[PDB]
Amino acid sequence: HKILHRLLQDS
Amino acid sequence: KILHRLLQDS
Amino acid sequence: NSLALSLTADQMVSALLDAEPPILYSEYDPTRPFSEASMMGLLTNLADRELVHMINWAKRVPGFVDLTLHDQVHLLECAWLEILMIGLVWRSMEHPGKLLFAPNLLLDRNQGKCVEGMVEIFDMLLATSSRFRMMNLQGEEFVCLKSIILLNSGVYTFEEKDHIHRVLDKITDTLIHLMAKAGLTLQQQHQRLAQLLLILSHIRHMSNKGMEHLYSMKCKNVVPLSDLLLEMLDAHR
Amino acid sequence: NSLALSLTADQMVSALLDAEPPILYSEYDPTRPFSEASMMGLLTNLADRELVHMINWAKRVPGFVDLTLHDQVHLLECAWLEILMIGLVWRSMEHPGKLLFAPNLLLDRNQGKCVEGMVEIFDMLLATSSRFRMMNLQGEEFVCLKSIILLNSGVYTFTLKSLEEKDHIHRVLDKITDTLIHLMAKAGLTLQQQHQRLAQLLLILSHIRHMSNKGMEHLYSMKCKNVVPLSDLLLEMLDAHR
Repeated sequence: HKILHRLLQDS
Repeated sequence: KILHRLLQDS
Repeated sequence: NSLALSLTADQMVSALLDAEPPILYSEYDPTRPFSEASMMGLLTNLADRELVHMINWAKRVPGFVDLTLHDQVHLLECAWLEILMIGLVWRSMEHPGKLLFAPNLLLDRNQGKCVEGMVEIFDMLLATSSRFRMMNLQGEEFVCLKSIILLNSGVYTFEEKDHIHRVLDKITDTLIHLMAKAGLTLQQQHQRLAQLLLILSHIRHMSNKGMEHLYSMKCKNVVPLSDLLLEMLDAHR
Repeated sequence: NSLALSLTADQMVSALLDAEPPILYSEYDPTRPFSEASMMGLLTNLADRELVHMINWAKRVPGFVDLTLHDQVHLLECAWLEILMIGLVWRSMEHPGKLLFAPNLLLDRNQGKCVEGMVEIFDMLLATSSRFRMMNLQGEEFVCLKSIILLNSGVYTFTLKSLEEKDHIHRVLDKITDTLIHLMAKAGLTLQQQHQRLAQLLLILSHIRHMSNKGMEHLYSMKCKNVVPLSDLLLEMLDAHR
């Protein structure tokens, strides 16, 4: 689980 | 310095 | 397949200009005489908030959405410090001898001595700003160079590879279009293109030397690093 | 006053081609499946002997002699590993999945895992070689790129008089850029194709800078590990990057 994964899918 | 030397050799 | 290749040069420039992240402010404390822990705290806090805007700026780069999620992660992991540095260098153009981390945080090389090992990175950053100022770098050129960094810096650490290179060729066509727009001759166009792209090699160098310094900052444990910064830092092992 | 500024593009190519250093052999013995500390000894010995030829090759690069002695030292101290790597990558173009360190030393990525952290630098060199292969990089373009690395890699790491010699370096750089464009126009490429290929080649140099940076850090660990005999010249080059 990467924080970078979550930020790229949000807006 | 070895690099200084080889650059200086003539 | 991808809409980025169908954009014209002016439409490429406009999409990159409109995608520009905002200039953030440092924490308000006037604070001005600095220590190692206080200066590293201000920069770390600033870099963590700039990363959030950079990630959303990356999705606005034409062609970046077309990559897979893992490809987007890899490109940002390798380029994030380069993108921070070239933005800082661009902000510091109108302030010779100074680095404009924020409108309320303008530093010189004397203040870089507070942090152990940063004065070397400072001199390289100031030298890049003088180089941009000597070349009279334009903002349309800057957003092209920054997107090139995002797509190129990780393309060789991976069908899908041809996509990035075709988008890179698009930005090259955009850079030349900007130079032919300003009245440069044919010889001056490819010469200036070469000069701008060679500076990217030094920005890569500054990023690598910067990663080493930030890694020793984690091992010093002087300032607590955010989990996002730790994940971007651990990506370089 | 400089000859580098009076040379033509074709004259620039022949001058760089005539200056090409030779391809050196290693002391690799296929009968002895030696260990990782020995393979680095072969690469350290090979790189040390290549440095001597590179130093004399640099004198033959147009404009390099017009620089001061200490600037020549600075340029080589920062570019030497980049020049070794792009030469290694160029020799390996016709050997997919393998790195030709020497005509008798051809290694794949499986044998690079023997040294710790070596596998990552191997893959980047392989990817650079396959990148040159798909681009069909030409020898006339290689010698230009290699000479660009020598002049550019240390030009920003250099009081009022020293910046005049910095301007002379950018003049030669622009001349080598004219040479690359002349070659691509000679090969039947449109103006759009020339600018693209020129950009593609110069973007490789940032990856070569990345490989050298990671390479320097690996070499520093070997000195402190005290496992592979490092020559006095390589130890002096390594101390230049701290």
